[PDB]
Amino acid sequence: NINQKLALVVKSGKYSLGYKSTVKSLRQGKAKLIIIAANTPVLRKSELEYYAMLSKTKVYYFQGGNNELGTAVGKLFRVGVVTILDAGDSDILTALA
Amino acid sequence: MPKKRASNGRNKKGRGHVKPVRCVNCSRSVPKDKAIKRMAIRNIVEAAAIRDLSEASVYAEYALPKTYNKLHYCISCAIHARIVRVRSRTDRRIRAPPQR
Amino acid sequence: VVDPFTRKEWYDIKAPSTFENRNVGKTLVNKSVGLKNASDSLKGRVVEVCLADLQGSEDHSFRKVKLRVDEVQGKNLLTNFHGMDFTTDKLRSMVRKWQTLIEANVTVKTSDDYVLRIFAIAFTRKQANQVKRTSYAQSSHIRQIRKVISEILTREVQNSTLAQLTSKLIPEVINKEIENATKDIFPLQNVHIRKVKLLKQPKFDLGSLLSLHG
Amino acid sequence: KRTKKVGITGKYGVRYGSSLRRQVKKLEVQQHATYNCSFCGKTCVKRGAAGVWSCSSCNRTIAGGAYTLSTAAAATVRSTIRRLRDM
Amino acid sequence: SQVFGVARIFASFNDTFVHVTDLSGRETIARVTGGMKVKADRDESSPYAAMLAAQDVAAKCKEVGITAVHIKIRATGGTRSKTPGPGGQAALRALARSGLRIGRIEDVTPVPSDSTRKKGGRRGRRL
Amino acid sequence: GRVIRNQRKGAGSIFTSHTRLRQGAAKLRNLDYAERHGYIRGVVKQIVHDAGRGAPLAKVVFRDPYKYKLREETFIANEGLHTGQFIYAGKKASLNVGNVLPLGSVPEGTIISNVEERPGDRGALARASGNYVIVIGHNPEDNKTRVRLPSGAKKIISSDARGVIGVVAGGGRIDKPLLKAGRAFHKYRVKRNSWPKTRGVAMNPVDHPHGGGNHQHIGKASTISRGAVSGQKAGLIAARRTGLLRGSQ
RNA sequence: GGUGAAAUUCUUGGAUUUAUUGAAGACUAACUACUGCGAAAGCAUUUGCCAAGGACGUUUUCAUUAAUCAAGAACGAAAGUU
Ligand SMILES: [Mg+2]
Ligand SMILES: [Mg+2]
Ligand SMILES: [Mg+2]
Ligand SMILES: [Mg+2]
Ligand SMILES: [Mg+2]
Ligand SMILES: [Mg+2]
Ligand SMILES: [Mg+2]
Ligand SMILES: [Mg+2]
Ligand SMILES: [Mg+2]
Ligand SMILES: [Mg+2]
Ligand SMILES: [Zn+2]
Repeated sequence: NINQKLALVVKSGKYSLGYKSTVKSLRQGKAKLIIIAANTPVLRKSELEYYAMLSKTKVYYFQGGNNELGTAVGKLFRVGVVTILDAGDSDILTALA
Repeated sequence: MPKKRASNGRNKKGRGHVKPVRCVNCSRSVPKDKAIKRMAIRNIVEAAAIRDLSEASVYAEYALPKTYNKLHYCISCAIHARIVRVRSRTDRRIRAPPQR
Repeated sequence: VVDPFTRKEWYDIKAPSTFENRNVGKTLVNKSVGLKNASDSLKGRVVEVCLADLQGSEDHSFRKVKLRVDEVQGKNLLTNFHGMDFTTDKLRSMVRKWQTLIEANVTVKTSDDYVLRIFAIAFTRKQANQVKRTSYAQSSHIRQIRKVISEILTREVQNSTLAQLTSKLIPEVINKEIENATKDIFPLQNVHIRKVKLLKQPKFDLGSLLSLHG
Repeated sequence: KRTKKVGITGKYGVRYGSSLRRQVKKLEVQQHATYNCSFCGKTCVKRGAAGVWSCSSCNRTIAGGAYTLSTAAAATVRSTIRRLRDM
Repeated sequence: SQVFGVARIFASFNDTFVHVTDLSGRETIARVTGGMKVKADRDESSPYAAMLAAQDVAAKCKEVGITAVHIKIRATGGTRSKTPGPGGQAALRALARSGLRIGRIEDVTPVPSDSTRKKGGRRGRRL
Repeated sequence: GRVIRNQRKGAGSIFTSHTRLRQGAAKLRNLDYAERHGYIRGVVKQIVHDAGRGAPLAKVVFRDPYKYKLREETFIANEGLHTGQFIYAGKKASLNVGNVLPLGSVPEGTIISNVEERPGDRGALARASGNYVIVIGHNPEDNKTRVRLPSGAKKIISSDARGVIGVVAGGGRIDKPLLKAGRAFHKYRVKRNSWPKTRGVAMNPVDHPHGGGNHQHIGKASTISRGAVSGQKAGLIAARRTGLLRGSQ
């Protein structure tokens, strides 16, 4: 499941945490897949989700809020939205999730 | 008082403390193991009908089913009438189903 | 002192229509007096009767069928397959000792607003040759079978607008599809549906009913 | 550890008696503590006048129970409606 | 041709109903029971009363105009016995002997899935 | 004798409530067209403690369907509403905590509050903290639901009666004891003027039936007739039972 | 209704009985065994999630980490208690 796969990214893989860096990297186009939390506000969910469609990027909805996504990406602090720029070792890019 | 039996309550072996079953007659809670779980496969109609029912009936062959009362008895309750039947010390080792 | 046995009416029940007959028998009510009418009273009556009464044969004398009265049209009142049932005596014989039984409950919205719940008895087979007195399926297998039977009854219910779902249910066609898929996991015997319960139903759609009466 | 067991209710000193101190302690813990904010993510503080929480670092405000963000009744009724919405 | 009732014989211990109905269930025909037909209090369950209860149902059936019945049976159920009474089967003879026709017999005794507690308490009825 | 402590109350001079701090008449929207056919989105702008209230209020803002203007209405906040929630009111709105249907649209089992007794009452039943009606039944022939009220007393209501879904906020207030008079003081000081109550018994037989005697005691049944009288009615009025009540309500 | 042999006890201005539901908070039968797991206590309707676990297998790895244990702990039926 997803948590195993984001662990596979965070060890050996390039990934961005949080919004501004996400967006920076949606506009650069480096973002291949962004993992948005739930609790992250619908505005900023819908904003990412817009940018995503211009960048033709996958948006995986991590079922669960932002304290438990930080967990899932081997972080302490809460993270509202992750990007996966490159993580060829992992299978989240291949997976629909 | 030594052991009468090796089993005692029987099913319970390698199995902490199982659930119980209310008996039929006395409504005496007994473990579903100590329970004397006889099967009463009785006909829905008593033998001394049965002709009479089939005479007045519609159709042929008929359902003529059997009710399946899986009884239980609180050992005491069972002894007072039922399959129990107080056996001899040497005969108490036998687990064989009786009759048949 | 009133005695309403004279003050009575005899109307006819109307089966519909994947079975043999389109008539079951003969209930009764009082007349359509002021305030308390006869047509409004009769809608919401469920005639649970055998499935060997309708189809005639004794293969379906292992079943029952609830028949909910929705409309009354010129004495003759109609019904709808509200639910399915076994009589108690039939399933209890099939549950014998020294083998596993399996159930499978499946909630499913049809194409119409009809939230059908459907169950599925399915005993484990005392296999040919056996000397293990038992026939006990390992939990893991029954947790697949219960999944597979659900994967069946999500597919054949939901689809085909509920009225045809009866036409599949009546002659145990769904019941073999269970057996066939499950033999890869574990053999199993008997396999029926036992019950089909019903939760939701829309506004009558008075005239949706009579599509089964002609 | 200051207090073996008066805990917070040690404001009240020797008044009111061990039962009515205990009862309150339970709910003056609950009410003075910090939730976690459903939306923000964050966790500090905040109740402010019975059944009205909060702001952490955000400012919303949320009707809760008197002494806790969610009374158990609310959660079960959330379910009751979760079930009856799905019908 | 055969108009159908549903006899529904509640023969618990210490009592026997015989309750003929329509197939929907709603509109009854009779409700003749044991303690109705014999004023002895004791002799409700007994065959005599069950016979005499069913024949009065048989008479009350033919007047209104029923030919046959579906013999359902109900022993007490659940929190009591679950065991068919003495005048359940003595009712079935009386339904047959009268000439009231018989088709599809059941015992729909509601044997619970996992009953809520019985009488008696843990040690039971200690006579 | 005198007029009693509890005959004057009626007169209403002092025993009038206090409505300085008191925020607004806690009430639903007025009914029709919009919310007797489809629905409308409110918006919860504030959740706000009300002085002298079982459970806080919500200034839920809607839109006038006939003028360019907003109306703000003080609903009784149900545990769940939160500033910037979208409340939806009226027939076609859905079952969610804060929406406001009419009992008709609301399946049996549901849990409702500010239930209008008659429709167009703008709320009556189950408005205090933590309380809620349960819609038990439905009589679509003569459209009228059966509804249980916190008391228990089940009661038939018009199916066009409304009520906000959810249980009310401030739930489990009375858990806490008050301790200290003073907190009881500040409770009532913000409502009305009933608090401290002297016991008839303690007072002089001038001032209250129970009063007087060389021992503080009543001396003639604290139960009182229902067909009694202003000034007779101090003690257990129209009791059925009395004494320590065992078991269910 | 109840009856243990026997009674009392309840409604009829159809209680009960018959059928459709609703609420609530229960349990979670039949299978169910000289069966399973759990340190015990204890645990059987469902799926789901959460971590844990025994056995098993293993030409895996560390290399004495091990057994039992007064102090201290963790759980701990029912009842009782706020
Ligand atoms: Mg001795
Ligand atoms: Mg001895
Ligand atoms: Mg000794
Ligand atoms: Mg063991
Ligand atoms: Mg044990
Ligand atoms: Mg007693
Ligand atoms: Mg097993
Ligand atoms: Mg079971
Ligand atoms: Mg020690
Ligand atoms: Mg206990
Ligand atoms: Zn017994």
